Amino acid sequence: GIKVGVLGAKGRVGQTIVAAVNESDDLELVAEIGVDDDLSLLVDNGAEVVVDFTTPNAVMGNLEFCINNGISAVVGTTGFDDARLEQVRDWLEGKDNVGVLIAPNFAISAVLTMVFSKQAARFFESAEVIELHHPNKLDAPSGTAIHTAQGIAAARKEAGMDAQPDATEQALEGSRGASVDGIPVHAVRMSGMVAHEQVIFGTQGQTLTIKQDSYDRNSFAPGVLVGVRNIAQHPGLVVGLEHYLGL
Amino acid sequence: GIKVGVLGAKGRVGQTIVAAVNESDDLELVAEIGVDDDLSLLVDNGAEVVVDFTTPNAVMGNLEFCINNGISAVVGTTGFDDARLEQVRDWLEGKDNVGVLIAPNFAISAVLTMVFSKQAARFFESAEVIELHHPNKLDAPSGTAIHTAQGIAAARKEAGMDAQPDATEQALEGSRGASVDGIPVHAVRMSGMVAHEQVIFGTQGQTLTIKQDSYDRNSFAPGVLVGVRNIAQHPGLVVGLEHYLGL
Amino acid sequence: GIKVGVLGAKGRVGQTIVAAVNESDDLELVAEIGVDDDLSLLVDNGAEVVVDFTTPNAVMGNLEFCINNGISAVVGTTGFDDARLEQVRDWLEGKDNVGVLIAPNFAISAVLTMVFSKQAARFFESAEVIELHHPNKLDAPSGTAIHTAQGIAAARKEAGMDAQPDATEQALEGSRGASVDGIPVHAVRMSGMVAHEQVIFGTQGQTLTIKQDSYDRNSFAPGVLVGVRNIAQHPGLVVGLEHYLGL
Amino acid sequence: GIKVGVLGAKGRVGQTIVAAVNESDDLELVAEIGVDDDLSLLVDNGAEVVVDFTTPNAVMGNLEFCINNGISAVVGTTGFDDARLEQVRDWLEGKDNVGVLIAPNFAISAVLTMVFSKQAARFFESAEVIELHHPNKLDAPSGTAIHTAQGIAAARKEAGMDAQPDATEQALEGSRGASVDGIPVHAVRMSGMVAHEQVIFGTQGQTLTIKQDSYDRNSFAPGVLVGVRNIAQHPGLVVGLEHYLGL
Ligand SMILES: NC(=O)c1ccc[n+]([C@@H]2O[C@H](COP(=O)([O-])OP(=O)(O)OC[C@H]3O[C@@H](n4cnc5c(N)ncnc54)[C@H](OP(=O)(O)O)[C@@H]3O)[C@@H](O)[C@H]2O)c1
Ligand SMILES: NC(=O)c1ccc[n+]([C@@H]2O[C@H](COP(=O)([O-])OP(=O)(O)OC[C@H]3O[C@@H](n4cnc5c(N)ncnc54)[C@H](OP(=O)(O)O)[C@@H]3O)[C@@H](O)[C@H]2O)c1
Ligand SMILES: NC(=O)c1ccc[n+]([C@@H]2O[C@H](COP(=O)([O-])OP(=O)(O)OC[C@H]3O[C@@H](n4cnc5c(N)ncnc54)[C@H](OP(=O)(O)O)[C@@H]3O)[C@@H](O)[C@H]2O)c1
Ligand SMILES: NC(=O)c1ccc[n+]([C@@H]2O[C@H](COP(=O)([O-])OP(=O)(O)OC[C@H]3O[C@@H](n4cnc5c(N)ncnc54)[C@H](OP(=O)(O)O)[C@@H]3O)[C@@H](O)[C@H]2O)c1
Repeated sequence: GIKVGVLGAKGRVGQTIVAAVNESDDLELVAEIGVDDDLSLLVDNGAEVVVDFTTPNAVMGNLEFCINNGISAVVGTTGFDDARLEQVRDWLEGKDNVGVLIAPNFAISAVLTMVFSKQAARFFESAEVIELHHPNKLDAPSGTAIHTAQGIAAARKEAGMDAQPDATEQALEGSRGASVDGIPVHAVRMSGMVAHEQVIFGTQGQTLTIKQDSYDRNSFAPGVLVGVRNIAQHPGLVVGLEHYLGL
Repeated sequence: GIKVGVLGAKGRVGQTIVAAVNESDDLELVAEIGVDDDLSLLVDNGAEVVVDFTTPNAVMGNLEFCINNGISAVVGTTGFDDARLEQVRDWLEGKDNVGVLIAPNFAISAVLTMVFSKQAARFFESAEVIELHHPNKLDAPSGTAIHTAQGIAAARKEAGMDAQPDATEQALEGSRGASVDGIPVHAVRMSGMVAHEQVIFGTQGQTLTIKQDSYDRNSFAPGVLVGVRNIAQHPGLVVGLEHYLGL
Repeated sequence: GIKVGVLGAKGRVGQTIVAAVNESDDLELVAEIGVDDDLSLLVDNGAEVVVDFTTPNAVMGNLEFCINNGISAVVGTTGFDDARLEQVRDWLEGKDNVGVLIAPNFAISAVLTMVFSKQAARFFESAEVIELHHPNKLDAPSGTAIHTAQGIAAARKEAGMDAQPDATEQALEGSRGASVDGIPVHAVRMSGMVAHEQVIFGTQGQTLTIKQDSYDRNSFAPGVLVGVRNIAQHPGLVVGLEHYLGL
Repeated sequence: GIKVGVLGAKGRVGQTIVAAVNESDDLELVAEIGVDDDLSLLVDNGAEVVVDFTTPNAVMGNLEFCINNGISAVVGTTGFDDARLEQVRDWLEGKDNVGVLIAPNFAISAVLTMVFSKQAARFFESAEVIELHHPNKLDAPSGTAIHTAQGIAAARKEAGMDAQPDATEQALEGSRGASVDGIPVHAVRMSGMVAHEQVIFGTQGQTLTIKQDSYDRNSFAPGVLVGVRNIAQHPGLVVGLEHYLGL
């Protein structure tokens, strides 16, 4: 008895959420809204939480409906700049029984990787990020690797640390990665692979590495279920799955 | 200007602490007590924190001296059962300017590995620990791997989770590791290696792995310096380096 | 202009071979035989090599047809005990223009892993095999890990080596893996994973590890194309993809 | 009863060879020549193989002596350009009982890594090299990583392969490594680490990785003992430890 609706129920990601919800013991799928269905269906079937993987063009309207009918929302749809977040916050004002989670990344293991990398960064002199993807990826490095590096660098700055140890004299071009706020980032492009990351931290005598591996590109359901299960404790707007992790 | 003394200054680990202290910018080595030197030296030279890597036979006396002369202490020496911890706590009663840290493990990367493994364990169905050591190691699995497994299992229990997914019918003896509170633990014994650990967590579509690697057996100084630097914020007795990590 | 037929063209594996053949520049798909089609189609369309992923019940008949019409064959279908191999060898007697490759494993990376593990084993004192699979796998350890261990052990015996270094006193049950001809084998069962193997070899100061990773269970086409491309240099029966690798 | 002399017996590497020889069962240390000892000692004590880790200034004289007294030689000393190799070959002419091995790298695991990388390269579309070292290393990438990349690229060219798959549009500077004959090479500089390499190969559905790890910088003895043990089967000059591996 969490009654759950899914917007974008027939999309690439939405299907996996319908499946996940059907497998669970505690969640009941009361509505599957695709592009042509009225949202009033969520009201009728008494949805309490909704999960949204739709489009940037649809999501603000739908979200406004949900919030205005008292339904909490777990939103994976992208496109949320500051102005849009300010819009969601404005709608939520004075509504203590409604929560919204906007998570630009729902891959629970990518998220824990960023969280743990930030916590570790205080304690090690050296930090590098290696990212590996299928060779059709256009952008290098990946957005996740850029974010991870920026998080480490902000952690290091907050702890007042030095920039890092390195005796390299005239490294060849490219050998030392892309420098992102002082953190080397290396991007590997490899047939057979999907999406992977390694953060390697180093200090006297030892290292710590945090590795993230996706064996396929449609594994958002564990993160989304963390959202659905916990949103009743997070009234108002929360941005980022990390804030639901209880860390 | 943290004036620091080292007890066991000539021992295997103590030397590395003397070195580390000498390299630093903020810590001044005012005393190096070996087995035949009076501890009053710490009083004379105005030691404020002491670091102890001595023996279980020496440490209680020395610690009692330090605490009774108002010197805080960072203790790596082993042998601290409950009764001994109760003794240290009794001595510290009503002494708001004295801190003691007793850390059964000062390898900052082993410690962060246990901490992060506990935090991650809520979120993944599968969890296994692989530990790898030089082949002269007597005990298998390692104490660190046992502790890590017990921490994961306590985390899982606290989150009310199931025991883990596995369709294995009549696994061969030994193939699935040693079960430690329900967590498989595999011990590899390998020439060339030192001490290494991997915690692998798994859920739909993805994994997270935390790897610890020691490239040699005398890398306790980063953890100990975390102790020395922070003990002024931890009056009383703290047991475990994790509690100094600000997590 | 290698004209290629595929038997089992509509099966799980056969489809991937049809696809691969269609993508190539040098191979022309002249026939796709499923269960209800006459094999004479291969003769009509002038097939020169055939690829077989069918069933153990079909394969001997089909293969006999191919060989008797002078068509060479790359066979992935399983079920080939000694008596069946002796049957294939008997049919091939005195037929210098016909080749058959029977490969119990067509995953080019699993095969190179076994080959390289055998070659390395002479030179290292320590050798262990770690295998990791999705947690629905029934058998532990995997057949590939068993074969890999047996290959290492045969290599070691051939080089007259000792059994391996290890100071372990009363290891806990299961901690040291399943012993397979003296090689420890550890099986990890992990949500998110597919099929992976690591062979770790160790000696003074160093290790060598060979890792195999499958990101999905339908990646036999690279190996099969090695077969199709090279079978014209391997008249007669060859068993095992390794013998086509030019090593 | 292989009587063995060591030139440079008191040097960093020579000591480890003296140790190794003393531990063995089959080799007898009959001479330890340092800088001030006559080489005639090798003749007196009936040395049959000599191991040389000295200096580029000493080695040609010493080697000429050894060869002219019929003693075979396993030479790790560096400095051997073509002209010097031509000199060694000239001295060895018509001397069927004398062998010399000049090995620019004696780390058995680095060598097997290059050998296996060359053999694998025919079969995979994607190939990258990641190298990791202590952060005092001056040069990036490492010489071993450069050599490994050049070997892969020569293998690929010999097999007539394409250059590699990659959809990357305007990668950031440095993100894709240093291109070495078309093979990406990434150099990581990390406190705690020693010297490590990974060659990652990729094709549809799968990868193969070969990892080399040194846990300390003085692990040449296994390779050198391969030399000493086998040199009696390699009369004349051989350059490179790989040629002694029986591959
Ligand atoms: N971690 C993350 O946060 C994460 C991960 C993956 C994807 N995403 C984002 O999630 C969104 C969906 O991605 P996807 O890969 O699932 O795309 P998709 O397969 O295109 O699915 C979008 C679905 O929403 C439906 N839709 C459009 N307007 C709608 C409306 N008003 N009400 C209900 N359904 C509507 C679509 O139907 P029509 O075809 O008729 O429009 C389609 O089934 C994208 O913005 C993507 O960027 C986020
Ligand atoms: N992570 C950890 O918390 C961690 C890590 C490593 C080691 N340890 C522990 O730390 C302790 C030391 O280990 P180690 O490897 O450094 O051993 P060690 O090399 O034997 O050093 C012990 C040193 O303490 C000296 N000593 C003995 N009694 C003393 C006294 N009353 N005052 C001052 N010095 C005294 C010894 O001198 P003498 O030879 O005259 O006795 C020796 O130099 C051990 O208990 C070990 O178990 C803990
Ligand atoms: N590395 C390896 O060597 C490797 C890897 C994977 C699989 N295999 C083996 O390859 C075989 C096929 O596996 P799979 O997963 O592709 O199984 P599958 O999906 O069942 O495919 C078998 C196909 O063969 C067809 N078939 C049956 N009899 C036939 C005939 N006389 N002529 C032509 N087609 C016929 C089947 O049609 P019907 O449904 O009408 O029978 C079906 O399309 C199995 O033996 C499996 O063990 C080997
Ligand atoms: N894989 C490889 O092939 C590999 C690996 C490591 C090192 N190396 C090379 O091996 C060589 C030695 O390196 P290392 O680190 O051992 O250097 P090292 O510690 O300087 O040792 C050189 C030794 O040779 C002695 N020596 C000099 N001239 C001699 C002579 N005529 N006869 C006998 N001994 C003599 C030196 O004594 P003095 O101090 O009096 O000169 C010293 O003990 C270097 O060229 C290094 O580049 C190669």
